[PDB]
Amino acid sequence: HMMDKFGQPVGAREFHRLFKELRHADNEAETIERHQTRLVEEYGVYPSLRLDAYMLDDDTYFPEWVNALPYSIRDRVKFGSLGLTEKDEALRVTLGRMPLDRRRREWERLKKAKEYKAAKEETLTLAELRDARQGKRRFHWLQRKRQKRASILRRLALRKPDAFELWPSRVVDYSQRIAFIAQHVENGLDTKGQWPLDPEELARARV
Amino acid sequence: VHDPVFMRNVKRVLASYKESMDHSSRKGMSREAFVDINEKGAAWYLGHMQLASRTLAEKVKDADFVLEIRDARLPFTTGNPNLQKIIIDRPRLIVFNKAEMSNEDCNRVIQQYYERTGNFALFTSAKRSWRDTVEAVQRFVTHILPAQRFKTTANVGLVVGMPNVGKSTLINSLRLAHEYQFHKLVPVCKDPNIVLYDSPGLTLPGCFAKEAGLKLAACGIIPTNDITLPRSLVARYIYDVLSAAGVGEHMAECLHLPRAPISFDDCISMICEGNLDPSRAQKFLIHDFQLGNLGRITLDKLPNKVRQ
Amino acid sequence: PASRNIVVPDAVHAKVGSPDTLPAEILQKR
Amino acid sequence: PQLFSIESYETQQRALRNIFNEAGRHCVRLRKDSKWLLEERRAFRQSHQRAPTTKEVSPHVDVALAPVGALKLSKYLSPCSASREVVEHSLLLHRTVTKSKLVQSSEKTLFRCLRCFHVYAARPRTLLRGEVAQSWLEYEAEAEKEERARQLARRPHLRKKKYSIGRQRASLANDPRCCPLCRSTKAQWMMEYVHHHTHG
Amino acid sequence: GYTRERTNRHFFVARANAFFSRLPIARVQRSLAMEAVREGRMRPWKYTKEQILGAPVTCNFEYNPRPVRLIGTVMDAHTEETSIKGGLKVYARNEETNMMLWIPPGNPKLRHEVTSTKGSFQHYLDERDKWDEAWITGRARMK
Amino acid sequence: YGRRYRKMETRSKRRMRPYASLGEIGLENELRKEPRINAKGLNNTDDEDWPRHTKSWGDGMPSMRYGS
Amino acid sequence: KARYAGIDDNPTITYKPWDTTEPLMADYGWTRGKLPKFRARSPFHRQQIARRMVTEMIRKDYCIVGGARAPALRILADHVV
Amino acid sequence: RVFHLANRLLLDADKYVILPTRTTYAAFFTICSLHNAMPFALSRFKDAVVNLHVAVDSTMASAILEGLVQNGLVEEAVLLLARLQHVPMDVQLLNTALEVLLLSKQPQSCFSAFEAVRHSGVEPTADTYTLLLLACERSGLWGNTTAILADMQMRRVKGDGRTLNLLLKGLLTERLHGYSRQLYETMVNKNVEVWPALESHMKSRT
Amino acid sequence: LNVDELQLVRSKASTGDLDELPESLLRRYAYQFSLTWKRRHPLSLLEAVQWHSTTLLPQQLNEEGGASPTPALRRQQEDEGVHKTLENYEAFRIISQRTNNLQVVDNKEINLHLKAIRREALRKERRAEETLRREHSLLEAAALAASAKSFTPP
RNA sequence: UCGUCUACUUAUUAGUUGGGUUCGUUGUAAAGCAGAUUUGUUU
RNA sequence: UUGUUAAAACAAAUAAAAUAAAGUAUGAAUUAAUAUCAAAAUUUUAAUAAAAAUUAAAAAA
Ligand SMILES: [Zn+2]
Repeated sequence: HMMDKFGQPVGAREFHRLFKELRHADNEAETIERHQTRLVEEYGVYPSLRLDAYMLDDDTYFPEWVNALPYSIRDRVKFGSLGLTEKDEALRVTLGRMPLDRRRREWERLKKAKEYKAAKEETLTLAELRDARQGKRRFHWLQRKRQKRASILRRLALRKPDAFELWPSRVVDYSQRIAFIAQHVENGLDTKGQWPLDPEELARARV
Repeated sequence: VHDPVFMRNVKRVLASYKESMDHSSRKGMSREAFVDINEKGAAWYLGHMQLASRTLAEKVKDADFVLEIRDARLPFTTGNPNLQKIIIDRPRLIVFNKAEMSNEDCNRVIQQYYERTGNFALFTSAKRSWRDTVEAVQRFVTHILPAQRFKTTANVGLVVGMPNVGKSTLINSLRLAHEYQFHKLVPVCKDPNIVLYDSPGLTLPGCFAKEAGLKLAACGIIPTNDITLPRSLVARYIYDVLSAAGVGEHMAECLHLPRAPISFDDCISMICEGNLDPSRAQKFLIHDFQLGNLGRITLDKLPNKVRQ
Repeated sequence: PASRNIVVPDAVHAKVGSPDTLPAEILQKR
Repeated sequence: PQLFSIESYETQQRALRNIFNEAGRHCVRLRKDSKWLLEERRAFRQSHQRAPTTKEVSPHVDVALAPVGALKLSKYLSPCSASREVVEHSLLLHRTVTKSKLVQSSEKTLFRCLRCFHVYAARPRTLLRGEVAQSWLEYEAEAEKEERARQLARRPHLRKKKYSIGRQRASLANDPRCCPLCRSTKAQWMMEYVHHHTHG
Repeated sequence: GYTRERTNRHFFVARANAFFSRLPIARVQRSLAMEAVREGRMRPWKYTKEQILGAPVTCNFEYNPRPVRLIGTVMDAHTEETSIKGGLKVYARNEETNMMLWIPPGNPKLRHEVTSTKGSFQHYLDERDKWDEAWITGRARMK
Repeated sequence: YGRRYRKMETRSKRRMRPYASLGEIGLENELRKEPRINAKGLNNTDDEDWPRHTKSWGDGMPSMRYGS
Repeated sequence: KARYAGIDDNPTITYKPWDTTEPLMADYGWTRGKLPKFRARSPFHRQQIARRMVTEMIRKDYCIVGGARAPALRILADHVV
Repeated sequence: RVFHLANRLLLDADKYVILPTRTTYAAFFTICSLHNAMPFALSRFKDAVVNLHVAVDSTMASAILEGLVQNGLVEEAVLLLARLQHVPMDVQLLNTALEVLLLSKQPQSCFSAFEAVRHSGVEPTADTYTLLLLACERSGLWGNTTAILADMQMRRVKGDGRTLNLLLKGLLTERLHGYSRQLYETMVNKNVEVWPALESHMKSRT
Repeated sequence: LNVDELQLVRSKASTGDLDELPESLLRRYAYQFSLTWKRRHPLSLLEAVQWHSTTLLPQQLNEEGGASPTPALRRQQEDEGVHKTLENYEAFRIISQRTNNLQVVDNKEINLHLKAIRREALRKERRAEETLRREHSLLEAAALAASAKSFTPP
């Protein structure tokens, strides 16, 4: 947040690193997907087993090369596919703190509970309906990722504006013209079907 | 870009306008009830409509015919009392708008009385455009009014109606139509030489009595605000009219009620029983009466002489 | 519910010569 | 028939007028401020050209409580009752009128805040000064600031004894314009609150 | 024209924090506490915070005609031993009325007695949750 | 607006929230070495927490701010 | 105004000598009740400087420091002893 | 149950790392329009545009505007269309904006927008022409009734039965005898039904 | 759902003694007047019905039966209530004057802020206005659909 | 110079039914009559 | 504090606490008619008059 608020425009090397990351994000997703599918097809370690290993904090469910994978993707290749919440991470910490037999027992109990929750999740509860109507997101990790992507985009386009422009400059926007006419309608300025119109007149009518 | 001090000044005045208009509370006095737009600009008229009798007569003497615009729900209370008091020598064409909600029997009675007196009643619905209305007005002119002496002159119709009934909307529609065809008055059809002359103040009623305001707010003519006129005063009058009609089973069938209500508190509680508070429930009742799911309703009474 | 008979008698309310029929101006002046 | 539903609305409103005029006899005497009282004696001599009368200036504020029936009226009235809005609006108006008479007093009175819900003794004039929004209470505040500047500009050292951290902290505790716990200017008359609770 | 805010006067600037040692100030505090005890305005107490925290207490505020009694749960004790400082945090609920008081010991018109030095942390947590829920509900209804 | 570039850069680069207790720094050392679920992830080398006094060259060389 | 270090975990049968401090976390300030805060970039930076300084002090038995770092280092060495 | 599942899909996408697409949002908006729960669709649109950084699509905007119109919030749809900006142009978005401006207070604004897009953009279709003719019917100008037919001819795009019927009605109102008779003859040749009032008027004129 | 004579007798007897009157009558009268009677306290019903008989002003019945006494008994009850309020306020005064700092909250919290009331009112008004706009747009669309076919060329 | 005037009248009877529709104090004979009567190099 | 939603969450914005942004060395630029420049009050002369006169006495960093 502080970097996005008070960020000095980056230099050449920082711009290059940001562009490289933004360009190879798709390659990184493809290679983590390939690692995961190779693992699950050659060793049979399915996402259920991977989640069980995540909760029990056990590395025996993974072969040797899993810990040898690049550090940038070593943590995601293991527990990126399966869904996880902040509550699940806190529960993982609680399990890691609790003894091993209690680890396994409470984890089996919670797994049965989560399967029953998934079976019961056909409908929506009142709290979930209220959250969906309000717009509040309890699991905002996707929001954090998209906000990081937008911040990288902004910090990269602040150096050279023509590099990462949103809409092409030379191309005119018929949708913007339609929105102009709709602003005429909103402000109530009489439109006699005569095109073009006067933007200064629309602004005067607006004020 | 103009002067930066002027930029700062317009920013400051726009911010002041914003902080003044942020308040959602509406003032008591109904500004619409007194404002009346014309060609010169927005005008505010004060006083009743009785002290302008000679000002109305001097203009109905000059105009060829008298085109009045009233609402079908309450015909007599919307218009001019002196027009009904003193007989007008000029032919009168009265357009009743929102005729889908009025009583069909009362509509035929009032049009029969207008035909007996000499006037022509034309009932217009929402689906009908103003083009058929103005065509029927032209046909009335070419059927009733005699031929003009000089060929270049035109026949003038004095328009009498409140701006809420649809007079201003009709005037604006005719004006824009004429302007688009070519590109204080308003010409409608140049072949029969018909023109219209409007009088804002003579039609603006201004002040009103309690029951008059009740009827106007029930019909939707006058606005409704919490400071000046609570919804209770109008909704209780609506329910009293419905009870004088006595159609309790009909009220129940309309409002989807379990049984026939007994009192106004019972009506309010039964509408509350979707769930909503009595205030918005009464607002929805008034909105129902406005949109017109309740049909065949006439709030304005008919005198003995008009019923004879 | 649209064509149902709803008639209002003239003797129930809105009597002639009432303080409700007369505007508040005349009553205050008197 | 007649206007049954209209007369019922007029009858209930007439009852609210009578039950609120009845509650006027239950009053709590509050002595006015020393400086404000002299301001009424001064404005009366210029207006009536006569010495002020002890019965007209009213040095004791006559504050009126809400009628005992009204609090239990809106209590047992269901929210679906149409007659609840007409009696609720009658109480909201009297709830503000009670504030208008309360600000004219300066004696110690129980005032609780609504933010951290702390009960403390405060003076109603200086506490409810920002909520009441009265120009004469605004003009006297601008008048007393000039009166203090006149004394401080005549003698600069006069500020040293009068305005000191020991004196400033003592005056804030004497006029608690905000809660000492939450530092919130929002407050409420405890007497009206306990009157509303034990009846509702 | 001109005035001076600071004073370098010797009598004002000199201090006695070095000579405060010859004054038995803690003994004066204990003597005041013992005088209060012997007068009966307070009664000596020796408990720890976790021991007293969560113990029911009854406090009678003497008032003509009827002294007001209040039974609450001790939420916090400020001192473990008797002193002129003291301090107790009680929480009492009437019929649809919660309140959190800070009782100071030594007030003659106020007699507070804890029914048992022992306390139940479970009941303490219950009272704390009730008070927090009431406070949150009040704030939410206010704002 | 007046925000100094260097000071704001330092503030946005490095943390300011101080530790509260030794138990808290222990809990932080426990919870720090945790894998990133969907984040970028940083290299957790086998000597990240181990004493760098023998690893880094400048941790033993004569210093003026520490005075030999 | 309040120090969360007073919230005691795993309490012993006997009360601690300090009973209110860490005692390593010093809560640097300027009033005489606290330690002299040597100029740093943040309180976290100050704690890191103090940590490295006391570590080197324990390592090499002596430390030459400038400014207000000396009283802080001395009091921290006292707490370590 | 369908509405619950529609919201559960989005909640599950929020819980997981993946994000729903513009087509998903458009289908969800149509679902909310069918269920008459527009606040949910609008909250989801906001959550998608302001903090999720999902650029609006032509079909997404057309779907949300059609939902607003179907639920009956024509003024809110006008406001949202005025706020719209930087979205590719398509015939679906075009006819949706035409419907919005038709049901709005000014029926001439959709005609103005059509004259604006007449120079360049996607080609209008028979549905767009029916919308333009319905707007002309509502307003009453009809000054370009033959201009619409000339534009259709020069665009070389066939019209539908309702399009040709509305054009017949417009020509009969504008008393263009030759063009009206030619259109009636070609309609009878194509064997496309007409309106009963228009057929009765034609038989009474003949 | 109540006889006129029965309602008159109940309103006349509630001022004197409502205990002898059956409680089913009071229950159905509360149902009629849309009152709220607590189900866990039988005295709440009688208190509600007597206060509602108080606030009800029969123009002829009360004025003919008891002009002075029917308000006199209610004024006596109001005097009792105001004395109870004075006692409770003096209790709060003494406890706040003796204790260091005191806090008070209510679980029911029968008190509404003026700005909050206004905001809730305007909020429900805006929702009702949105639904009214829905109805208006539906009506206008139906009118357009009817005019697209029924309107004949002149 | 900050005035006032939504009912009289012609009949009718015991509330019902049809016709018709301002006054005035003071100054001034110009010293009187449209409209405006605002300015902080202020951040 | 305000506003939105629902039977607590979000966004704005300032006023209290807290954090930083040297007393070290390095060192410009706007500006520059000027007496070791006329502290103040009164009165006045051709437009702020810091131009003149009368009272009065205004320390240094
Ligand atoms: Zn507080």
